[PDB]
Amino acid sequence: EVKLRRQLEKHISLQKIQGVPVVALIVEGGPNVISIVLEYLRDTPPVPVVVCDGSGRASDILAFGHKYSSLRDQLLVTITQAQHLFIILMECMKKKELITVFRMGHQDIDLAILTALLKGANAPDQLSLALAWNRVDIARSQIFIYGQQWPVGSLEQAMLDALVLDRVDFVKLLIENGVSMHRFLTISRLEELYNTRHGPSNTLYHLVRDVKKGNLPPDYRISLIDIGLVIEYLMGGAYRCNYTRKRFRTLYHNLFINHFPFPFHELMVWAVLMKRQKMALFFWQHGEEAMAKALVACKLCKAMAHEASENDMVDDISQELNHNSRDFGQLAVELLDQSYKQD
Amino acid sequence: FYKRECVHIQLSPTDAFGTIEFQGGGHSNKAMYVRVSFDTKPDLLLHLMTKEWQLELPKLLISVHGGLQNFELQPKLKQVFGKGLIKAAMTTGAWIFTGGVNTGVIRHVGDALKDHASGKICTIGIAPWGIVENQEDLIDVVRPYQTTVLNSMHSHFILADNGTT
Repeated sequence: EVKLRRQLEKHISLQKIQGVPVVALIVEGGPNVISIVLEYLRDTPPVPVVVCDGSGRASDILAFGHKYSSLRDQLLVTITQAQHLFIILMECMKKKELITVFRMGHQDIDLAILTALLKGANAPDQLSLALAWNRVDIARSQIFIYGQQWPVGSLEQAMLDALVLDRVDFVKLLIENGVSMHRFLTISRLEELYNTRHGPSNTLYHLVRDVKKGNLPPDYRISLIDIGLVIEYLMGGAYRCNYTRKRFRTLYHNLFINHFPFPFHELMVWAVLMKRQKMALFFWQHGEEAMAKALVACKLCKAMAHEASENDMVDDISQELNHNSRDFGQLAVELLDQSYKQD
Repeated sequence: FYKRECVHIQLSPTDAFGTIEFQGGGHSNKAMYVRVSFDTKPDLLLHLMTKEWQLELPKLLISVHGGLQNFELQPKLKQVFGKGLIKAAMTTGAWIFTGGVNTGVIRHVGDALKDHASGKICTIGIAPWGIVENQEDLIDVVRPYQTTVLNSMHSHFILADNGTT
């Protein structure tokens, strides 16, 4: 039973993620708990353990950690029994650094767990784990420290992975940490962002299939000319798309310096296209000539809602129509009022 | 006119005299930038700050000196220090002379100013030309200067031609 549970847990932890972390919590307990601590440390290097205020075996391990490496007499009094306890206590004190310590500093249990996991895992890996957990606080307090190695080139990949997900606050943290979209964004990165199916579902594929009006491969790669065509369809008459232009077409043919002068505009367009409200609002906050793109977003969301209502679709259009375009319109109106007030 | 009037260094003529906007963080923080020589003409600097950059003479002037070493700042001390400095600068509408190098106490000062900015305090950052992260980047035109680099918060930057760093 116990052996089977331990074997199953160890096997599961080996599954690729990199590796799923494991943390053990102990609340007092008998000497079997101490032997289990020793066995867990021996079995795998990543076997962090957190001590609890509960009196018992946890108290003995906490005392051993505090003593680190009179005391022997006190341990014997607390405990042949003393020798048996010391046989495990020596290992516990020797490896006390790996084992986490809890007391009544580090009051927050969640913070203690996060710190213990970060220490045990042994910072691209720490940042990736924090992003996976969806906890900006731990990354800011723990993942971000002076003198961090931060290998060149991995941070951009992490930024792209975060953009794929809906971790808006993580994007804000990276931007405030010095991660600049101005140079990071590239044509291939934007194409991958558009084509990726990870994250919340979007109806762009339906629109593309409608626009081309021709047989298309299943899950065919979506290019920027196609998205430009879809933008033309939804926006309305005239207003030729910047993507469907001769100079951009020449650039696209040559590429397949590939960095857009106004990346915020394209990022806002992508976010609105894939139905991500918070990202759209943030990119509206930080971009330039905000009112124009706010009006564009209002128009485009209204067009999307109408198109969805026309054929098939679900009730989500009701959520969009008057609560996505409407919000952008109200924002534009407020900005106009403020500008008129100032001058 | 400044390039002909001011020569920055044996000896080298003119050079620099170009503002750079630090569009690295949330705030671009556009600022002036001029690289004067080790020898300075008080009239030249006074006219450039008052007239060329259109800055009114302040009723108060502050010169701040601190170590270049980077050390952690005490929380209790810093909490009062930043708030008091920001309040005094805003009330006086005064120029603040500080080191142009981000590293050191200046860093905390700039951060405190940033945390208390969002008054348009007209600071003045003076640092050696050699300490600049990318001296050649400045080369008068707007320069990106992506965020050792100088602090972005400080405005009306001046520098000295110290040659070797």
